[PDB]
Amino acid sequence: MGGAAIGGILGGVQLVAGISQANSQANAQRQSLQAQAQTTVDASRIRQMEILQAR
Amino acid sequence: MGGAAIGGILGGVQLVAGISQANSQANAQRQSLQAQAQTTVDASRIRQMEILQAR
Amino acid sequence: KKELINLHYGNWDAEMKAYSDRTAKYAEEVSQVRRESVIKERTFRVNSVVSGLTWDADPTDAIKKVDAMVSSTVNDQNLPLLDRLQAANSMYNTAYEKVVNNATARAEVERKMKALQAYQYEAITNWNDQTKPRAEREAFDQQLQAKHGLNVDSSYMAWENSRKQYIEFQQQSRQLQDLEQNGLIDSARKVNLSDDFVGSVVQLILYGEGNTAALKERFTDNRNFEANTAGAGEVRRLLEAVPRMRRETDSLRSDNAALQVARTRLQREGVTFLMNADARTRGLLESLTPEQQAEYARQTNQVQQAIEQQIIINDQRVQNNAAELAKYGLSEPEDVLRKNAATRRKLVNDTMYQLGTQAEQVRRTQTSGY
Amino acid sequence: VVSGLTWDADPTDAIKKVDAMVSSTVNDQNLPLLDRLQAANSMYNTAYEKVVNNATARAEVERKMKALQAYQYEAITNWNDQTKPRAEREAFDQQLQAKHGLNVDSSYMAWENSRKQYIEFQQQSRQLQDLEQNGLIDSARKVNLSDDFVGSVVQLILYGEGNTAALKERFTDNRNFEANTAGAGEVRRLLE
Amino acid sequence: SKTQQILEAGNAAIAQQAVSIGQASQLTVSEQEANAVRVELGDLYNEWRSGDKFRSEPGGMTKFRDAGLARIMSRTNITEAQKKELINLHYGNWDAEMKAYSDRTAKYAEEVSQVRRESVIKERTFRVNS
Amino acid sequence: QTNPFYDIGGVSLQNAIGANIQADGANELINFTTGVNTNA
Amino acid sequence: QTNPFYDIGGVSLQNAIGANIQADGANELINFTTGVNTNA
Amino acid sequence: QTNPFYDIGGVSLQNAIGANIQADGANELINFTTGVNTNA
Repeated sequence: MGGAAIGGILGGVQLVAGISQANSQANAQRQSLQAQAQTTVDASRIRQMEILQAR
Repeated sequence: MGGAAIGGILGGVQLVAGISQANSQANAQRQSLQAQAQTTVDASRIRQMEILQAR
Repeated sequence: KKELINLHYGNWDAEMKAYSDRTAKYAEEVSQVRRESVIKERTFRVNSVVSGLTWDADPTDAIKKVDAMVSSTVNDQNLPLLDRLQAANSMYNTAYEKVVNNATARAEVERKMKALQAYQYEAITNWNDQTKPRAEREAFDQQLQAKHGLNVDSSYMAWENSRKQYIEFQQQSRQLQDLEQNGLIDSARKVNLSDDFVGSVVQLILYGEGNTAALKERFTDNRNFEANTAGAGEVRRLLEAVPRMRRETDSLRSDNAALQVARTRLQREGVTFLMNADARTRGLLESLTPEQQAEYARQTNQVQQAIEQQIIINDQRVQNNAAELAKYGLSEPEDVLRKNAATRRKLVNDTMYQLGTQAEQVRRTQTSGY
Repeated sequence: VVSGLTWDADPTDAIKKVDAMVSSTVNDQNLPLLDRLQAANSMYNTAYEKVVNNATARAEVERKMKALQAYQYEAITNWNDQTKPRAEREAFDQQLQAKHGLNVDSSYMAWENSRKQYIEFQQQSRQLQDLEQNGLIDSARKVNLSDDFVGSVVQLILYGEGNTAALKERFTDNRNFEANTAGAGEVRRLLE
Repeated sequence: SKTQQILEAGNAAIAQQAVSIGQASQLTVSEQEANAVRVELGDLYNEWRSGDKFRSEPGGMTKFRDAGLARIMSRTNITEAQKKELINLHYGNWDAEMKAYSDRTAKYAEEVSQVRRESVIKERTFRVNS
Repeated sequence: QTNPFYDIGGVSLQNAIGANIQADGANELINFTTGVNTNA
Repeated sequence: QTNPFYDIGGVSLQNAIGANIQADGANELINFTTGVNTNA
Repeated sequence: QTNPFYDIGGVSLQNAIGANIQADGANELINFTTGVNTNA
C-alpha cells in the first residue's frame, strides 16, 4: 500500500493497459487473417472433393 | 539498464542482424532445395507405384 | 497573481530544461555508443583483411574484400553521411598505406578514392538541401551511390530479392486466373483474393520494414509490360494515392471538427460568434436591438443548415475514401499496418501454395481410362 | 527521440514522433487540462530548442505551437464554463482537439474501430435474418436473440468502459441509408 | 558545452567537406576566439590521449569527434576559413588515432598469420626429419 | 528501475521504465526512441 | 570480450567481437579476415 | 493492515482496508476512489 506505491502501480497499470491494447489490436488482425485463410482453404477443399465425386 | 549498456546491446543487435542476414537466406535456399527434391522424389515414386500396379 | 504564477511556471520550465538536457546527454551517449560499435567493427574487419597479406601476396582478393566492406559501410542506412564518408576515408587510406608498393593495386585504390571524391562532392550537395523531401533525398543518395558503384555489391542482394518477389506476384496472379479456369474458386472470391494481393504488396512497399525501395522501383517501372494486367497498375495507383488520401482524410476530419465547433458556438452564443471568429473558421465560412438580433437568428438558421450540409458532404467523402481503402485492407492505423505486413504476405503465399497443391492434385487425377 | 538526431540529421521522423506523443498526451483523459497543456508546451519547447538551426523544422514547430496556442485559448473558455454538463463539455473539448489537428492518430483509431464495430453489427443482423429463414432458429428464439443482441449493443455503447462516443455518433447521426434500418432505429431509440 | 544537435546547411556542408578523401590534401576578435578554441581542441585531444579515454570509453573515436565538433560549432563568431582549419586539425588528430589503431590491428593479424604458417611448416619439417 | 534513470530525474521515471519493462521489456520504448527492433 | 581486443583498441571492439560470437562464433569474421573455414 | 493506514486514522481503518483486501484485494476501493481498474 503506502502513499507512493499506489500511485506508481496505478500509473504502471495505465501504461501497460495502453500498450497491451495496441498489441491486442495487432493480434486481433493476426487472428482475422488466419481465419480468412483457413476459410478459403476449406472452401477450396470442399470444391475439390465435389469435383472428385463428379469425376 | 545504463547509458553505455543499452546502447551497446542495441548496437550488437544491428551487428548480429547484419552478420546473420547473409546466413538466413542461405539456409532458406537450402530448405527450399530440400523441399523441391523431396517433392520430386514423392511424385516419381507415386508414378512408379502406378506403373508397378498396372504391370 | 498572474506575475507570481508566471514566475512559478518559468521556474518549472527552467527545471524541465535541465531535465531535458540530462535526457539529451543520455540519448546522445546511447546513439554514440551504437555508431562507434558499428564503425569499429567495420574498421577492424577491413584492417585485419588488409594486414593478412605477406611480403609477396597478391592483394587482388584483399582489395576486393576492402571494396565490399566499404560497400557495406556506405550503404548502411543507420549511420549518418558524415560517419559513412569518414569511415570510408579511413578504410581507403589504410588500404593505400598498406599496399603502397604495388603499382597496379595502388592505381586501383587511387581510382576508388577518386570515385569516393566525386561521390562526396555530389552527396554533400544533395543531402544538405532543405527544399527537398527526406524520402526523395534518400532515394537520390542511393541513386548516387549506385552511380559511383560504391553500393553495387550491397544493393544486388536486395535487387534480387525484389525481382523474386515481383516474379512471385506475377505467378500468383496467373495461378489465380488458372484457379478460376479450373473451377475451384468462384468469381466473387477472386475479387477478394486479388484485392488481398494488391493490399499486401502495397503494405509491404509502404509500411514494411527495411529498405523496400527496390520493390517500389520495380513496380514503378511502367515501361516493362510483363503481366501489366496482373495488377501492377493498381499497385502503382495505390502507392501514389494512399498517403495523399490519408492526408486528405485527416484534413477533412479537422475541417469537420471546425465546422461542428462553429455550429455549436453559433447555437450557444448566436450571431455574436461571427464577431471574433478566428481566421480558419472565417475562411471555412467564406468557402443591436433584439429585432435585428431576431433577423440575425433567422439568418443563423440558414447558416446552420449550410454548415450541416457541408458537414454531410465532407463526411460522405471521408466515408467513400475509408470504404475503398478497407476494400484493399489498408484502413488500419499506421502502427497496426506496420506490424502486420510480413505475416500478411506470408499468409497470402501459404494460402496460394495450398490452392496450387489442391489444383495440382485435381489436374494429376485427370487421366483418361483408354 | 529529439536528442537522438545527429549533426546533419533530418528531423522529419523526430517531429512526427513528437506530434504523436503530443497527440497521446493531449487526448489522455486521465490528466487535467493544466497538466496536458503544460506537458505539451514543454515538449514543443524542447523540440524547438533542439532544431533551431533548421529553417523548415523551426517553421513547422512554430506553426504547431500557434495551433496549440489557439487550442489553449479556446479550451480555457470551454473547460471552465459551469453552465454546461460534463458530457457536453468533454465532447466540445474533443471537437476542439480534432479541430486543431492535435488528436489525429487517436481519433482515427477510434473511428476505424467504430467502423469495424458497425460493419460487424450489420453482418450479425444479416446473419440473424439468414438464420431465421434457414430453419436453424424458430421465430421465438429468433426474436429473443434479436432483443438480446440489440440490448447488448446498447449496453456496450452506453455503459462501456471506453471511448464509445464514436459509435454513438455513427448510430445517432447518419448520412445515406445507414442507421436507417429497423434495428439501427431501435438502437437509436434505446440510446435516447 | 552543449549536446550535439542539427546544424545549418552551410555549417554541415563545411563539416562534411573537411573529410579529405585522397592523398592530395596535407589579435582581432575572430583571431583571438579561433586561437582560444584551437587551444581548447588541443587540450581536449591531450586529455583524451593521456587519460586513456580512447580505449576505456565505449564510444571513444565517435565521442572525441563529436566533442570536437561541439566545441567548434558552438562558436558562431568565427569565420568560415577558421572553422575549416579547426575541423581539419581535429580530423587530423582523429586520423592519427585511427592510424595507431590500424597499426595495432596489423600487428595482431601479422602475429596470427605467422603463428599459423609456422605451425604448418614445423609439422612438415618434423615429419620429414623423423 | 536502475540508478542512471534516477540520475536523469525523479523516481517516477523509474516507475515509467519499470512499467515499460513489465509491458514488453521496453521493446516499444527502444523501437520508438532509437529505431531498433529488439524482438523482430 | 577479451583483454587482447581491449588492448588493440576501445571497448567498442569488444562489443563488436561479442556480436560476432553471438552471431556465429566469429565464423564469418575468421573466414573473411584469414580465409580459413572453422566450420566447413 | 499497514502502518500508513494507521497513520491516517485509527485501527478501524486498518480493519476496513483488510476487509477490502479480503473481498477483492481493494479492486473496488481503488476503482471507486481513483477510477483505475486494477483487474480489467
